[PDB]
Amino acid sequence: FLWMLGQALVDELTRWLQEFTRHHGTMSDVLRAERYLLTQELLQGGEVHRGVLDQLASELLLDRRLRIPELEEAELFAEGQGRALRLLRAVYQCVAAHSELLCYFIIIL
Amino acid sequence: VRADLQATALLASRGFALYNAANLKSIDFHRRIEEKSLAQLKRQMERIRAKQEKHRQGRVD
Repeated sequence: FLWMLGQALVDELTRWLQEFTRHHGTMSDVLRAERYLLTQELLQGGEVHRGVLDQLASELLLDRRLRIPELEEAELFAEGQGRALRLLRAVYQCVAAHSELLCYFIIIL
Repeated sequence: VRADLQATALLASRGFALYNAANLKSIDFHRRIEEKSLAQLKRQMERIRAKQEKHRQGRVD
């Protein structure tokens, strides 16, 4: 039972970490969606205009209504991963959000 | 992967804007809260001074 009990606490930590990186997450998603389209035009061999972005932080997510395909399915895969994989994703997210505090912790250590 | 990396260099400017907007928004929210406090402080001090004047006039009478 202790293994399963520990798994419950792992999920609690993951939840906290996700809240600690929330703002960063939103900013990233706006830019990921923009990048999706940007690369399409680059791969075509054409120019990246403002119209590319017009086809599409928190506010901009709501305003944009061009629901993209690949990115949504990717999110489902992520949600449907094991707790271990998801906990490690949470840790990376935290480090990549607050990178300054890392540089500092290590200089002092 | 070259494509992705090339794109990020172009969309850097947008990134800066997103960040700076977020910073300015939080600045405003905090500034609002501080001004609210200063209004309350000043309101409270007017009620203190009002009572003191009423009692000054009471002593006068």
